[PDB]
Amino acid sequence: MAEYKDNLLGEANSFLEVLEQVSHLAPLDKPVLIIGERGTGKELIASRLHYLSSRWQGPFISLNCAALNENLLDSELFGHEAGAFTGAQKRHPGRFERADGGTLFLDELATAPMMVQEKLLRVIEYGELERVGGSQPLQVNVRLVCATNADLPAMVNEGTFRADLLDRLAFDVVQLPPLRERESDIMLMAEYFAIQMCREIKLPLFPGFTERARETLLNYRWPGNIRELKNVVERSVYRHGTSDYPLDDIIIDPFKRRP
DNA sequence: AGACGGCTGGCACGACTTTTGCCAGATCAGCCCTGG
Ligand SMILES: Nc1ncnc2c1ncn2[C@@H]1O[C@H](COP(=O)(O)OP(=O)(O)O)[C@@H](O)[C@H]1O
Repeated sequence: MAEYKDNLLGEANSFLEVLEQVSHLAPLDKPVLIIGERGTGKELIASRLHYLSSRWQGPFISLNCAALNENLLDSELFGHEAGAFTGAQKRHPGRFERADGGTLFLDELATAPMMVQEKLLRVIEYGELERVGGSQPLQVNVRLVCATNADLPAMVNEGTFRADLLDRLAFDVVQLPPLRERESDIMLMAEYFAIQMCREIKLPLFPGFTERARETLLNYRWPGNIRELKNVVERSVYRHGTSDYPLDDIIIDPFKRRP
């Protein structure tokens, strides 16, 4: 293991609590699930669970759920023996078999085709899956790790998620807290971000914030979570222009009329 | 002398031949290293 200084700021305790939980599960072997609001740093957390385990070496496949072809996934997952079907001429490695020793990270697990929810089924349990047209079975020691943003309990009843394919993906959820909740955290990430954008309009230095911005932001409920401060804060800098004086007003929304 | 019929050959269009272009891989057996 190591440290891997990853740009993931904000004390707020809620962050400390999830990090403690996330850090504690780093040496595990059981699949975890991250439930959080869209754009709450879920990506960071996925990636936390690997570069912190006892295999910071293994591979690390992205595995989008809606990124799959679907018609031809029966070989995009396990993958195949060269010559299994017309056209085949070289063995191809399934994502799972890619990811042996490493860990898979299904982005947006909620949005997934029904067919893909069943196929996966046995790749998770035990570790038996043979390539399409394959002559023998094998093993896979790829720890599973995925995170969503849409709630899954409702989905299980709704039938969009197999009632049975739920006990088996999640052994633990790391459920991140909402932006508004952290409220300490505001200020800080703001400021880190300002200077962020400051590097890149070629400018010397960011004068700061007026009280007027203190109020604007804090009053604002942030329903876009981490990006709201970024999209909102970085956008303000463009409007701010000259660095001689500190900015006081930042618009909440790009949408609607300007006069 | 002018029109009609015959002849040949160029060109076109399907039905059909033929000619060129691929590029390993996995699997099995003997020998060397090591455990019993
Ligand atoms: N704790 C944090 N502090 C500062 N910025 C963050 C934090 N977590 C995420 N971000 C930034 O905000 C964006 C939110 O998107 P992302 O992290 O992908 O969330 P999700 O994966 O849930 O969609 C990211 O691009 C990331 O750079």
